[PDB]
Amino acid sequence: WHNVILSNISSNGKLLAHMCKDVEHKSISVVSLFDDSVNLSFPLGSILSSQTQSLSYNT
Amino acid sequence: ERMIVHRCRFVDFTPATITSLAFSHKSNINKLTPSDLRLAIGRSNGNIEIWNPRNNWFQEMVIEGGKDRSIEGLCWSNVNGESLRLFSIGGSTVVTEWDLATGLPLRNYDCNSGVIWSISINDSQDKLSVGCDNGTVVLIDISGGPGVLEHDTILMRQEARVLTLAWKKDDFVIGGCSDGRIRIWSAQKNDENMGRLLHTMKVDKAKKESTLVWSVIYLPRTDQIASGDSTGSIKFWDFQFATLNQSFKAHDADVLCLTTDTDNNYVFSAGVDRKIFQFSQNTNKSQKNNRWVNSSNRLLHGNDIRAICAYQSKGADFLVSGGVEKTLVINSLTSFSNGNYRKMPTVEPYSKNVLVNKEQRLVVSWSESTVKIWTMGNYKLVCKLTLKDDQNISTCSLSPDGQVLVVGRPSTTKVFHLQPVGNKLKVTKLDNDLLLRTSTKLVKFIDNSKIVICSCEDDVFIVDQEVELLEVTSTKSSIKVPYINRINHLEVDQNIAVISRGCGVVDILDLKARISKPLARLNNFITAVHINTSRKSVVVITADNKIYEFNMNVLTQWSKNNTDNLPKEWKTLKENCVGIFSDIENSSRLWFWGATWISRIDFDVDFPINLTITDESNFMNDHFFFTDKYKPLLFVDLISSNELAIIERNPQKAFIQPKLVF
Amino acid sequence: KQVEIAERNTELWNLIALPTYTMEYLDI
Amino acid sequence: IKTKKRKTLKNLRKDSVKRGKFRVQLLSTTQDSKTLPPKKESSIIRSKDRWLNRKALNKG
Amino acid sequence: NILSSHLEANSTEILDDLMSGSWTEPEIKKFILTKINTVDHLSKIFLTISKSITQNPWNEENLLPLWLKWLLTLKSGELNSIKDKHTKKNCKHLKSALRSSEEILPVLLGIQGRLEMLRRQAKLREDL
Amino acid sequence: ELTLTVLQELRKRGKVRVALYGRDESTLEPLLNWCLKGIEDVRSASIVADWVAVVLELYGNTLESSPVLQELMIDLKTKVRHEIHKSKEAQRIEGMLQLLT
Amino acid sequence: GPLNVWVKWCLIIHGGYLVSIPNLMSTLSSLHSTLKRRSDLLPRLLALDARLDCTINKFKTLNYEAGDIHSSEPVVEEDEDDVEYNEELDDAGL
RNA sequence: UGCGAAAGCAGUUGAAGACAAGUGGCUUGUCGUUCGUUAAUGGCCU
Repeated sequence: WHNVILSNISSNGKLLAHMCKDVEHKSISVVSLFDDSVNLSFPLGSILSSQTQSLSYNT
Repeated sequence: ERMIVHRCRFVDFTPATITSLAFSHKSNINKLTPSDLRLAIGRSNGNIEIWNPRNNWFQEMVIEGGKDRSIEGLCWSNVNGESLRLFSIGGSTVVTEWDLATGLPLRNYDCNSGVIWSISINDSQDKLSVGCDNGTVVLIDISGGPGVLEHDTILMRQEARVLTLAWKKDDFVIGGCSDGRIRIWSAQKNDENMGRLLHTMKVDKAKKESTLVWSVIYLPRTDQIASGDSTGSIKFWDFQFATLNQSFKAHDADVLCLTTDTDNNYVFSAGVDRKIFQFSQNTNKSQKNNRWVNSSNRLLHGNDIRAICAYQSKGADFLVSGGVEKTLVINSLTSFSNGNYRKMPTVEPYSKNVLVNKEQRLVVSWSESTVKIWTMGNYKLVCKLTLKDDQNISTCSLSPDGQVLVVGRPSTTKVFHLQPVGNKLKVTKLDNDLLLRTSTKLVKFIDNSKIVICSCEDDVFIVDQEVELLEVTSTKSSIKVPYINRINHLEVDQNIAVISRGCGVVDILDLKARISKPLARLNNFITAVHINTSRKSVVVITADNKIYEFNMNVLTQWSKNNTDNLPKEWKTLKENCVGIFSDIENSSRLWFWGATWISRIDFDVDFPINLTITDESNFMNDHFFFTDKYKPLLFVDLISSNELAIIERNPQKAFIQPKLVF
Repeated sequence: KQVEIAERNTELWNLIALPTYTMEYLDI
Repeated sequence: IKTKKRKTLKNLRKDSVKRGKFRVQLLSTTQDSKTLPPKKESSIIRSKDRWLNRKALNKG
Repeated sequence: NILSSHLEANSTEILDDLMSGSWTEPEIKKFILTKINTVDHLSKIFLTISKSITQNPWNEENLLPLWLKWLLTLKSGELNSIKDKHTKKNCKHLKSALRSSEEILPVLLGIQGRLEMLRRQAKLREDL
Repeated sequence: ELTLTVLQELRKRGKVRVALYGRDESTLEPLLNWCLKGIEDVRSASIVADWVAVVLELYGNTLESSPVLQELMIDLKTKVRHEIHKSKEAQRIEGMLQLLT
Repeated sequence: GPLNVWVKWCLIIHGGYLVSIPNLMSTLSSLHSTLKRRSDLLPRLLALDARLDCTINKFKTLNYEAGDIHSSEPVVEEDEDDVEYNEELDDAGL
């Protein structure tokens, strides 16, 4: 994963999520590591609200 | 001179709280928006507005009620192939069914038990539940035709008053009561247990006060009942087994109204703590586990929410909500937390309550059953008429020279001579029993003596006698929404009038020969009409915010380039222009106004080039100047060649949900 | 007069809506 | 005239006076009974809004 | 009158020290307030009175300190916003010139107590 | 001492301004009418000083509008005038027995 | 106020006895502590009356710019004879 | 930021690059970019 901002691994250690910064903004990708059970990714603008884009950077 | 502007805030015309929202057609997501969809808004002073959500919510008709009249619930009924029917309860023992043409009650069915607290309509809309104060649930047979209502069956009684009703289908009827319980009766005719209450459920009571179940809906995709009560808790109950699945402790005070979408992936809910909560079941795991989650929560209203409803179609998916603060709020259904919202103005004066006369610099204004008159100087209230022989008011007009006022409601009208006695007036009734017997919508004063009267039963008299008026082709939308072919507007000065009905028909009339010469020539609902004596023109503006003008004895070249050279303010306008007049110093410039702006278009110039009902659904068929710094706007007019009259509005306890302190 | 000057200097140290009817104008 | 104007107003407006053992009620008019729905029962309207403005929810 | 002469002189372009002298000539409290109420902008009256009260924080004339306290009472919504490049060090050196009186008000009140004690026991022992 | 300790807890803890934000004429008169009594005592007068200073910092327009707290500010002015005469004459007694060491 | 008239006279008259006493501060500690706590906060209420008096004469001079206007500004009225000519049932009556 | 005492005394506030919006440029604003300078109604357990 060629640019990582933030990362976390599940409690069983069976999958891990992280952030990307791949362009307009960052992105979020989850991947199972002990199997190719699941690996998905999406830009986090689809997570974020429509209110947050006209608000402060903390939002 | 430059334009000197009288920014008046004298008129305290205040509407009342929205108590019931309803949509005429049900949802049907995968089909187009029908051309007959109307939202109905019953207020708390007893008037029922009917709005059309096409192109940013214009208001078609208003059905006013009088002194000490309110309206608590209202339901639509449209059997497929027959006219729309609108029933409504007040705070009384009757149901009132209204005919949409006249704007009167065509039936006052006294329900045979107690004071009605709630009303609901059967699925397939042949029966009507009224839930009464003495614990009764009364069924009213509706399917006999529009107007005729029969008593059917009093369901099995109880002690406490039933405050909300819902139907499962044609079969069962659910009712939340004021003892904290939720009963389930069977209204299935020709069963052994018809009318007896099958189940009773009890919500988690408040510790230090009584609990009332305020809102009950049935959710048909699952098999649940959603219920909001006065603790703020919202509970979901399995219908078979009649028992709770899950309870959420959502609001901080009562939950007055809650609703759902078509496929029951969302339940929206609101009450006196003024937040709207959204409970979602959209995940495949949520649908296969029957587990709602408390998804989101929005704070949009100012005081309360007393009514909430939802519409969802192929080009329309919005929930509509209103409360103690008098404004309406539109949100998106499937995009509630994410998307945007629109708080309507508290009044958009499609029917005016204020007009001025240039002589004596005076202005009349009528709220409910009283008129008031003041003059400019400052300003001085010269006279008022709190006529209490009246019960309800409607439109009004003054004679040019300011001699005789005529007030007029759909039951009668009355004419008053006025004499300025100095710092006061003297007002005397002048008797005319033809006026005392006629129904009046509009009176518009041909001369100092001659007026033209539009009756609520589509008659156009000329008093102080009969205009021939041709008939309109009755299509499916005209038989469905039964006021589309009714005369909305008429404007007149100097023996030449023009009337306007909302099918897209605007017909001139010479007051001499009293012949039509129709110029229908239109596509949708007509917002306003004004006659220009210069150019010999009529000026119509429709709900799409386009300005057409036509000649008299079709549209001019100024219209032909103006309509598609129209400014970006008009192209991004949200509030429809409810009033047009012409300038007083120049006979050719015209000066118009909506509820949040004031514009003026120039008669000759042309400028160069380079949350709605938005589908392919049809209409109801099958130097330039712009300002908005007087935006809480009620009425504007002119007095003389340099001054302007801008009368507006200006402002109650509420549930304190405090902003963060620092 | 010294306590007066000192008191005044120390004061310098520690020292360091809509009506119902208007009438206005707009563009012709 | 200031202390009895509401008295003479109500005593000329109201009907159904007594006559010994009897009471002579006026019947109303089809005019009002067909132009308007009847008035709200102020008992139940006051009950509902007094509930929604009870003291236990601190309005302000 | 002479207040109008001082107003015209201080408003034209120049003569600010002589303008404060002409203000000190008639020197009314009501006209002192009126000369602040009339003008719409100042030609760094705060700067010249800042340097005057900095060079004399101990003067027996109450004229320029009275003018400064009424200027700060009536116009301090705008003195903090007219200019903030030289005015910053102006208020800095004015504030540091004036803080010493707050430092030495207790010793002056102490000496006032000393002297009242001495003069009252000297009035007391007056030899019958 | 209980009014003093809740004033001091709001002063140390958060914000005088937060505690004073949504006020107007009718809801400030308790504070200033207590500040009249608290300005006399030594133990309260620092807290009374900064609370009165903050409330006139952020309610200087209500000073103009309402006349029925103008008079409360004037009474507070004469109170601080009496107290400043007292705090000056105490320094004079302090000097006049510093002379006698 | 009233009692420190006594304490200034005790120092003036007995100015020899309590300068010949060996521990003045230790013998009348309570006077020293009382006057220290009375005069310690003098800069604070100096700043208080500066800030208070500034706003006080600020609104005083702004209201003295228009102090004569509120003496005849109230021209309010009530339900005048328009109500009598308004009562249409009482206009059919009298 | 430095020296200081708790007062105060001296110093300020550049550049690059990328992106976003508005009208390939131009303007404005940002930066989980670099170099240099001593410098979202969202509150506390039984």
